[PDB]
Amino acid sequence: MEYLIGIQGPDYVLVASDRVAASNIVQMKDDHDKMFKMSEKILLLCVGEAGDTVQFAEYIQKNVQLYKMRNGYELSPTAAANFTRRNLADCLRSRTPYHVNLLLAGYDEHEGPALYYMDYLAALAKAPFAAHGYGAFLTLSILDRYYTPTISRERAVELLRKCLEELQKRFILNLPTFSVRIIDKNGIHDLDNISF
Amino acid sequence: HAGTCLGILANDGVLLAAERRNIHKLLDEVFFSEKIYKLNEDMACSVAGITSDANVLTNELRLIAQRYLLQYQEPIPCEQLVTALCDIKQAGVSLLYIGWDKHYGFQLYQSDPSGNYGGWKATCIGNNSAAAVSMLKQDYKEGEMTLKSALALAIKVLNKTMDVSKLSAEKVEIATLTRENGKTVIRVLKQKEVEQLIKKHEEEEAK
Amino acid sequence: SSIGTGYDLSASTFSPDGRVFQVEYAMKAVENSSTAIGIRCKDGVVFGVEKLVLSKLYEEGSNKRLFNVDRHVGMAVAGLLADARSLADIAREEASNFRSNFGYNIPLKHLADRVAMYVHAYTLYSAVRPFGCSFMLGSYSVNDGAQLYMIDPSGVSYGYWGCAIGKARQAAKTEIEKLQMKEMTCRDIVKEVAKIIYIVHDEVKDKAFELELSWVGELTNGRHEIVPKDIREEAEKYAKES
Amino acid sequence: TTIAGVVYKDGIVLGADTRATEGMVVADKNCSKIHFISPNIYCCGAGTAADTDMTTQLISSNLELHSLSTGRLPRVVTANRMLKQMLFRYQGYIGAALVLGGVDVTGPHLYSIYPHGSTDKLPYVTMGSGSLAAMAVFEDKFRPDMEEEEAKNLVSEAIAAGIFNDLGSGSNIDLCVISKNKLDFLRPYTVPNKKGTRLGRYRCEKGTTAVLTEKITPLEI
Amino acid sequence: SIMSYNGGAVMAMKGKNCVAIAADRRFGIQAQMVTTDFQKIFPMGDRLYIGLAGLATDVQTVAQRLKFRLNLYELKEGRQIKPYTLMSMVANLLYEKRFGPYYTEPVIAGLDPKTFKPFICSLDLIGCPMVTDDFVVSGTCAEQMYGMCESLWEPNMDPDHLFETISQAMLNAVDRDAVSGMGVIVHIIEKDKITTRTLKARMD
Amino acid sequence: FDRHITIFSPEGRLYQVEYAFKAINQGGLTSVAVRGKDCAVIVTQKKVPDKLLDSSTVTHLFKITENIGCVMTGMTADSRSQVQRARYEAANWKYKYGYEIPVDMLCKRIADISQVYTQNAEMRPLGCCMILIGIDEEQGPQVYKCDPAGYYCGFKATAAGVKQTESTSFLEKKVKKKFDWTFEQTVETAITCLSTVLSIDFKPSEIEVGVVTVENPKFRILTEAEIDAHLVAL
Amino acid sequence: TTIMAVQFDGGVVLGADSRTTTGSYIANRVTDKLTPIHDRIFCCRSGSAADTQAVADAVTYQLGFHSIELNEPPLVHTAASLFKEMCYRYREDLMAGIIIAGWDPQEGGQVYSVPMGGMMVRQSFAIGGSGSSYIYGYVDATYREGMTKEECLQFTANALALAMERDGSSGGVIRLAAIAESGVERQVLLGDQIPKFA
Amino acid sequence: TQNPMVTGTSVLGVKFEGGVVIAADMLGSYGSLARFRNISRIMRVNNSTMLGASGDYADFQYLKQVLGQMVIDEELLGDGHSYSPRAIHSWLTRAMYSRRSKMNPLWNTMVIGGYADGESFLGYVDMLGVAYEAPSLATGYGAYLAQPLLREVLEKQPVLSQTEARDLVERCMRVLYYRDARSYNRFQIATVTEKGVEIEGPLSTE
Amino acid sequence: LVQIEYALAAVAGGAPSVGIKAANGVVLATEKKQKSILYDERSVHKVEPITKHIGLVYSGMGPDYRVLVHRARKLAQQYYLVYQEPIPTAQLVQRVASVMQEYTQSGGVRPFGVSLLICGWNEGRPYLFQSDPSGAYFAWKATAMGKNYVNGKTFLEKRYNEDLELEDAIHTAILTLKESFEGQMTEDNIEVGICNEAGFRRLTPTEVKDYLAA
Repeated sequence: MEYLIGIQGPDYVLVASDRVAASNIVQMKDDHDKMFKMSEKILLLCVGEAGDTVQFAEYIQKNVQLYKMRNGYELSPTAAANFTRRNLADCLRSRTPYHVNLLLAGYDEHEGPALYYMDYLAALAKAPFAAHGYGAFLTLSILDRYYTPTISRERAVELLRKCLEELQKRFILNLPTFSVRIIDKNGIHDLDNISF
Repeated sequence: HAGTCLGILANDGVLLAAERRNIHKLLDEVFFSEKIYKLNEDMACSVAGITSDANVLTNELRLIAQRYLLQYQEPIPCEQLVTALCDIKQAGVSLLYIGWDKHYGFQLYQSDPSGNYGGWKATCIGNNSAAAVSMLKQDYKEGEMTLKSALALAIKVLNKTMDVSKLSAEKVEIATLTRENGKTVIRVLKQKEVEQLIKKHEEEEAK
Repeated sequence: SSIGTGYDLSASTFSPDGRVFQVEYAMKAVENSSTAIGIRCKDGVVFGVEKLVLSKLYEEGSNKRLFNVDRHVGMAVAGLLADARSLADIAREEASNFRSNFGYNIPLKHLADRVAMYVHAYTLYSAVRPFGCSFMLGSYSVNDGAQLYMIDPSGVSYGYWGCAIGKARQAAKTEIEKLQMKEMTCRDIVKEVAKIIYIVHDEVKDKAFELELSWVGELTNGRHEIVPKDIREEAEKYAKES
Repeated sequence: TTIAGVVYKDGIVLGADTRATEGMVVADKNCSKIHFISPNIYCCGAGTAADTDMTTQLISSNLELHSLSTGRLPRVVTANRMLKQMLFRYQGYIGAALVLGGVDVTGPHLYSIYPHGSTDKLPYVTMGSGSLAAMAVFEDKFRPDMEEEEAKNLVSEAIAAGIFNDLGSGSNIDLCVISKNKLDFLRPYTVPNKKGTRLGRYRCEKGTTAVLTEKITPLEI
Repeated sequence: SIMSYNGGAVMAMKGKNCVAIAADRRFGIQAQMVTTDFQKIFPMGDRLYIGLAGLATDVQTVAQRLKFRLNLYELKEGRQIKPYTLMSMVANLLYEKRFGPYYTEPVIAGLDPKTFKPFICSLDLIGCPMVTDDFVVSGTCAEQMYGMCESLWEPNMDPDHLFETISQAMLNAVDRDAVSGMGVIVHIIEKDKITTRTLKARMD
Repeated sequence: FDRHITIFSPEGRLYQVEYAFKAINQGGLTSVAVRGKDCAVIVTQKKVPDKLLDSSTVTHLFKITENIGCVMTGMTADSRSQVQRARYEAANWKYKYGYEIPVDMLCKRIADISQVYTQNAEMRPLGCCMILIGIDEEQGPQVYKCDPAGYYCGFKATAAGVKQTESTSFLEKKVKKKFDWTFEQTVETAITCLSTVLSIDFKPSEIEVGVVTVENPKFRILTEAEIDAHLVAL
Repeated sequence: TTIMAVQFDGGVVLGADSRTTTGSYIANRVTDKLTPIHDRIFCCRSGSAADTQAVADAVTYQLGFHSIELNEPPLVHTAASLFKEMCYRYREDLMAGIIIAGWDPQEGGQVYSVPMGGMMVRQSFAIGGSGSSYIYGYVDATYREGMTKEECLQFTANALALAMERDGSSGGVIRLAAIAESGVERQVLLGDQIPKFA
Repeated sequence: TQNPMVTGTSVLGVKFEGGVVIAADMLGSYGSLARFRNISRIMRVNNSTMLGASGDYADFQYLKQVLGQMVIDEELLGDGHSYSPRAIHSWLTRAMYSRRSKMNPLWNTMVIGGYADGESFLGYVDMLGVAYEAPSLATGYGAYLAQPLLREVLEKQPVLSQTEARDLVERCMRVLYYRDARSYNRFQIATVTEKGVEIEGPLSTE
Repeated sequence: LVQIEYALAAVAGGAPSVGIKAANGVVLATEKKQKSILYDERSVHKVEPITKHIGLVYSGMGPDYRVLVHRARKLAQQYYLVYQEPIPTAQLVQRVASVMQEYTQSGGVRPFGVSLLICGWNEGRPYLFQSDPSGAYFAWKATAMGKNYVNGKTFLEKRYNEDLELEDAIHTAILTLKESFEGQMTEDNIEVGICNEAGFRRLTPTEVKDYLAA
C-alpha cells in the first residue's frame, strides 16, 4: 500500500506522501509524485488502486481548474472537498466505482487552513491530522502523542520525520523516499524530500 | 410593462422596492410571498412579469441554487446564479437580483429577456422604468450611500412613479438584505415600518 | 369544377359539407383502372381480372393482378398496382401473425377487417395518403363456407355475392346480377366469370389484354389456386364464342 | 406479525397485532398494521414492512383515481386485481402479504394476497408469522354467517392466539369492522399484555451527567 | 453487517412539550478511529432535527439529498415543514433507491411548528416510518439503548430531566459498544430555545 | 389557416369538428335509441344499396361486451374503427379492474379518445357517432352517446344521422306526456320514430333492432321475424 | 395439485382437488382450480399458484377480445394455443402446467394439455399436477373408449380421490365440471360423497 | 430452452437410391416418464424436405410453426421457387446458432431429410449450430446404438435400395427399443422420394 | 398569443360559473342546462371533485375540461404519494396551470378552451383560484366566467363583503347565476359545490332546492 499523511497547523497544511509505485514484487518507479495540485492553494493526495487514482484525481483537477476559468476565483478548500466527495459518492453505486483513498488539503484566505479525509466510500471528515495506507496504523499514534493544535511549521517537519522513521523501523514495505510540501498562505511550496 | 421593482446598492446592504399592483377589487390580497422572491439563504430576486411566469423563473433559480449547494456545500455566488439563468434564457421576462457572497460583496443585477445581465448600482425594470432610472441618476451618491439613505431614496423615487396621495403604503413591498452577526438576513419590512418611511418622507419633503 | 381552397390536399381535413376528398380522389384511380370481378357460388369463390397488357415485350405473367395472401385466401386488386402490392404484403403479415398467435387459418370476415383497418388508418393523417387500390378477398373452408369481401380505399369492408372493381364496375355488376349464383357450382361460374370480362372490355380504347382467373373452393380442398391452362382456355373459348 | 380476517354475513372483521420487530428485539410496541385503501376497503399487512406500506398507499391512490372517475364506491375485486397484477409484475421481489377486505355493492368480500401475486378469496384467512397459530382458532371456532360481536370475539381470540404463541407478535390487538353502513376502526381494542409497574425508582437526578460545553440558541416567537 | 463499518449511535427521546435527539461523535473505519468530531445530527428546520447512523458516507449523502429536497419544499410551499411530513419526505427518499439502499436508518425529532407538539420518528433503511410516543433508537448499539430507555423513560419529563435521561442512556449504551462512542452530543429542542450540549464521555 | 385543422376560430369555434358532424349526415342513414323503465332499444335503417350485398355483413349494431351494445352512425370506415376501440377499452377494463365496464365509463373512455382528435392538428376527427346501450348493476338501463366533439351525455332517448333533429322532436313529445316508456313495448316507440321522420315504413326487413333488458342483460340483435312481430303490431 | 380432464362424445368432464400448499402447510383448502376461460372453455391450473392465475387471467382477456371481434364462440383449440404461446414465451419464468378442456361447435368436446415447457397436444384425457403421477396406471387401465357423461364424472372423481389419498400436495374436496353444448354443470364432492377405495 | 421439459429421443435417417427415410418413436418423456405417447416428431416441411427432431418437444413445436409458415410464405408468391433441402438445413443451422449466441438455445437436434433435383439430402443440426451432411444420421443414443449399425452397412454396400434402407431402419429401431430407456414401442418412418413426403402410421416393433 | 386570445372566446361563450370565497368556505356554482328533456340531467357533472378537499368547475368547452380534471386528479395523487398530506390548493393550481400552459407552448396543438375555478381548503383558511387558458392563474375573493361575466363581476363587487358566512355565499352565488340564466332554474339546471373544513362535496339536488327558496 501507498502512504499519505497530513498535519494541519494554525496556518499550514503540511502533507507528505511516498515516492514509490509498485506492481507485484518489484517496484517500478522511485520518484512517483502522488500529489495533484488543483488551485494555487489546494492539493489532492490520492492513493488507491492502479488506474483509478490517475483517472479520478485528473478528473477532479480539471473540473476544479474549470471552476477557476469560468469564474476567475478558485474554489475554497471546503467546497473542493465536497465537490470531490460528491463525485466519488454517487459513482460508487454505478457500474464503475473508484477505489481511491483521498487526503485533500488546502488553504483559504478567510476560513484558514484545512485538511480533509475521505475513504474509498467517500465519507468526508475534516481532521487536524490524518493518514492513509497500512502505514497509517503505525504513524497515527506518533501524531496522537506529539501534536498540539498550535504546532509550528518547523516542529511539524520534525513531527513528520518521526512518523516516517517509524515506517523505516517497523513497517515491512520499503518506503525510502517521501515528497513533502507545505500549503501556507502564499500557496504550495515544496519542502526537501525526506529520504533514507 | 407591469412591475415597478427597483434595486439600490449601498455600503451595507441592497434593497428591492416593488409595488403591489391590484387590478380588480375582488382579487384576493395574498398573504404569501408577494413580490420579492427569496432564492436561498443569501440572495433574493424580483421579476417584471405575471405571478405565474414568476413561479417558473424563480423555481428554476431555486433548482440552480440548490444543485450548487448539494454539490459544493457552499451557497451559490450571486453572479453564477444570475449567469446560469441567463444561459437558459439564451436558448422571456426581466429580473433583478439582490444578494451577498464572499467574493464581490453586495451585488445587484438585471437580467434582460435576451439573456444579458449587468451589475448596477441602482436600476429599475417594469412600469415607468426610464422615468425612475433617470431620477436615480439625478440623486445617487455612487459610493457615499448608507442603507437608510438608500432606503429614503427608494420611497422618494416611488412617490413619483406609481399612485395617488399615499404612495400605497399597504401596496409597496420594500425588502432589504443586510449582513448581521455572520449570517445573512433578508427582511421584507413590515407595514408599520413601511408606513413610517412614507411619514418620514412626507414630513421631510413638505418641510 | 375546381376548388382553390386546401380542403382536398390532406386526408386529415374535412370539406365544409363533410367530405374527405383525398379518400374520394383515391377512388378515382380505382374507377379508372381495368375491371376485376369476383363471384361467389354455392361451393366456392371465383375471381377474374381483365389484365391489360401495355407492351408486347412484357412476359406473360407480369403484373400479377391475382395475389395469394394465405393458403386459403385470394386477392383481386384494382387501381394503383404498387399500392396493391403493399396491401398484399400487409394482408400476408396479418394472416401470418394470426396463425402465429391463434394457431389456425384466419377467417375471412376477420382478415378483411384487419386489412380494412390498415387501409382506414392511412385516411386519417396529413403525413400519408390513402391507398389507390380497392381489392377483393375470397376464401373457402369447411367452417365458414365460401366468403367474398371487398375493401375500398376508405376502409369500408362489406361481404358480397358478386363484386366488380374498375372502370367497368357498373357494366360488370349488371352482368353478375344476371346469374343467380346461389345455386350454380364453382366450375360453371368460371365459364361465366370469363364471360363477363370479355363483355365489359372496351376493345376500341384499350388495345389488348390477358385474362387472369383463380378460384378457391371445395374442388381444390379449400386452397386458392390459379385456374390451369386447360380450364382457362375453355372459359376463354366459351366467352369469345358468346 | 399476526393478521387475520373473517366474514360475518354483514361485512368483514379484520384483526392485527402491534409488535414490530427489527431482528429479534421489539422496535415499536404500538405499530399500526391495518391500512386504509378506500372508505369501505381496508387491508391488514404482513411481510416486509415498507413493501406493505408503499404498496397499499399506491393502491389507495390508484383506486381513488378510479373512485372519482367512476363516481361510485370501488369494488374489492378491483383492489384485488390492482394488487395481484402489481405483485406479479415485480415477481415477489416486494414482500407484500395482505389481508385485503371490504364491503362493496356485491357484498362482503375478503381476499388474501401473497407476495408472488397469488390471491385467494376465502371466508377467513390469516397471514404473517403467527398465521398458523391463528388458523387454529378459525378452523376450530368458525361457523358461516355469524353476528358482529361473535365475529369480533373470534378474530380477537385468533390474534391473541398469535400473540401468546409467536415470538414476533404481541403488545395489543387492532380490530377493524367494516359493514355496509358503518366502519369501526378499533385501534386499542384489546390490551392483553401490559408493561409491569416498576418496583424500584431509577430517575436520573439533575447534575449527574457532566457536560463539556453548552451552547444555547434562543429562537424567535 | 455493512452498517457496522462505521458504527453510529443515534437516539431520540420524547419529553413533555420538548424533544431530545442525541448521537455520538466517532467516525471510524472498521475498528480505527479517524475523527472525534463527526456530525450525525443535522438541522432540518427551526426546531426539527434528523439524526443519521449507519454507513457514514450515507450519513453525509442522505443529509444532503434531504436538505436539497427540504429547501425546495420550504421555498415553494412558503412555510416550514411539518415533522410528520419530513418523515414521509425521508420515507420517499429512502424507498426510491430500494433495490440497493442507502445504508442509513434515520431518526427525526422535532416540534410541530403550528402546534408545538413533540414528534419523534425512526425509519428503516428502505424507508419504513415508525412513530413512537416514548423513544426511538438506531445504530450499531441498538439493543444497548433499547434497554436503557425502558428503564429510564418516564412520560411527561421536564427539559432538564429529559436531558439527564437521554444522556445517561447514551453514555451507558456506547460504553458497551466498541465501535460507537468518542463523545456524545445532545440536542434538547424546546419551544423557545435549542440547547446543544456535548458531554464528557469515555474516549474508548 | 384555421379551417383545415382543429384550431380555434376568432369567434372561438372548431370548424373541423363542426364539419365532422356533417360527415355523419353523408351516410344517408338514421339511428334512434330510447330507454325504458327496464329496457333499452336501438333502431337503425338498414339500407341494402346493391342487390349483390350479403346483407348479413351490412349492419351498424355491434356487440361491445357481452352486455353492452352499440350503434354507429356516420362514416362506415370510421365507425368500424371506433367500435374497435370500444371493443378494446371494454375488455381492457375487465382485465384491469375485474368487473364489467359501465356504459357511463365506456362513453367517457371513447369520448376522451375523440377529444384528442379535436386538439391535435395532425389528425382529423372521426366523422361518426356512437350510441351505447346497456344495463347497469345499480342504476338500471342506460342509453348514452358519444359525438365527434367529445361529449358523452346520458339520454332518455336519442337520435343520430340525417334525421337527427327531426327524430328528436318526436322523442321529446313522447317523453313529456308520459314516462316515455314502460317495458319492452318501448320497441314500438323507437320504430315509430324512425318511420315518422323518414316517411317510408316499407318493409320489416329494412331496419335493425337491438335490446338489453333487466331480465336479460345481454345485448341481442332481434331477427327479421322477431322484428316483424313489433311491426305487424305497429 | 391433481387436475384431470376427460373427453366424451358431446363435451368434456373436468376435475381438480382443492388444496394449495406452501410447502407442507395447507394455506387454502377450498381453492377453485377450475377457472372459466370463456363460457364453454375452462382451464385446470396446476403448478405455481401465482403463475397460473396470471396466465389464465391474461388468456381470459385475450380470448374474450378475440371472441367479440369474430362474433362467434371461440374454439377450444384457439384457447389452448393462447395458453401455448403464453407458456412457451415465458417458460424460463413460469411453472404453470395447464390442461384446457371445453366445447366448441366445430369439433365438439376437446381436451388439450399444456404442461411445463408449453407444448400443446390434444389428448383423449389429460392428467396434471404433482399428484398426477400416482394415477397414471389407474387412468390408463380403466379408460374405456366412448364413455358417457355420467361415466366420465365417476371416472374423474374416482381417479382424483385415489390421488388425494396418496399425495400430500393434493387433497381437500373434489371439484368437477362438465362442459357440453347445453352449458357448464359444476358439482363439489365433500365428505363421504367422495369415493373411498380400501 | 434452458432446461428441457418434454423430450424426444433418437431420430434416425439414411439416404438411399432416390430418397431418404428417417424414423422416430412416438413418445415424449418428462424425465423418465412416458407422458405423451401419441406425438409425431417428424415434420413434413414441403414436398421435397422432411424433418425430425430429438430434444425438447415444445421447441420442436415452435420450429414446426416457424418453418411451417416460411414454407407457406414461399408458396403464396408463386414464383416457382421452393426451398431446397439444403436451404432448410442451412436456415435451421443459422437459427440454432443464433440461439446459442443469445445463450438461449433451442434444445433440439434435427435430422433434415430431402430429395430434390436428383439428389438425396440428409443433414444434421445440433443445438449448437453444429451442422454436417452424412449418408446416415442418428441423434441421441441412436448415435451410439444405431449409427454403428448404419455405418457398417453403408461401408460394405454404399448405395441401398428403398426396401434395404427401410428394413435397416427397423432393425435399428428394435435395437433402440431394447437398449434405450427413453424409447417406445410405437414409431413411424417417413420417406421422401421423387413422389413426395409420406409419413407412415404407428409402426410397432416386434 | 393568437390562439390563446381565441380560446378565451370559447370560454366567454361557455356557460356561466360563479365562485365566491366566504369566511369559512368557498362556493362554486355553475350552469348545467340541457338542450332537450332527452338529456339525463344527472349523468354528467360540471362541478367535480379533485381531492377530499379540492373541487373545480369550468366555463368553456366540455371535453377539454375532462383532460384537465384527469390531470388534476393525477397531480393531486402524485403529491399525496410523496408527501402523505392532502395537497395545498395553491400548489395544485400551479401544477394544473402548468399543464394548460404546456399545450399553448407546443405547436400543432390548440390550447384548452377552458377557464377553471378551483376551490380548496388548507390549514383552516379557504382558497379560490382561477386558471386561464394562457396558463395564468389568479387568486380571487369572488369572480365569474362564462356568458355575461363582465356583468357578473360587477354584480359580485356590489354584493361582496368579506364577513359573510358560507351559507350567505351560496345565496349570492345563485343570485349571480340568476342574473344571466334566461329561464327558470330548477334543482337540475344548476350545480353547486361547497368547500369547507369538512372537505369538498358537490351538493345533492335536494340540498340545492332549499337554497333556491330564496
